Amino acid sequence: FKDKERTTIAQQVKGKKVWIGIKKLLMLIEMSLQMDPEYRVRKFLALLREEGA
Amino acid sequence: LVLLKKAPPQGRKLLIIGTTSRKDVLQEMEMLNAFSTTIHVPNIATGEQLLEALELLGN
Repeated sequence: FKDKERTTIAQQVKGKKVWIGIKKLLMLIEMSLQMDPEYRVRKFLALLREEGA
Repeated sequence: LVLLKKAPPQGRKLLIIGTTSRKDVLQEMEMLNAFSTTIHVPNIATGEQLLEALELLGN
């Protein structure tokens, strides 16, 4: 994830509480990755919306 | 389910597909988390999809 995307996530995470694990996180970044660049982060986050809640 | 969480020797790669008509008892037996993702398949909800399917079949 390039720095721009790091920030792009980072704005709206800290207001939120995370319950996650690593071995899931790998698959998350992966399956989100295979979309085109704009979509990538949107998909990662949107999965986390339901997953981490 | 160990096989769902098992890896073959490195470099090799697979996908394993499953089916069922229920998720509820499987969540009860805690095999669902092993599955990386899910798909709800919906069921035919609309006469629209019905009648266009019948346009397709043409019977």
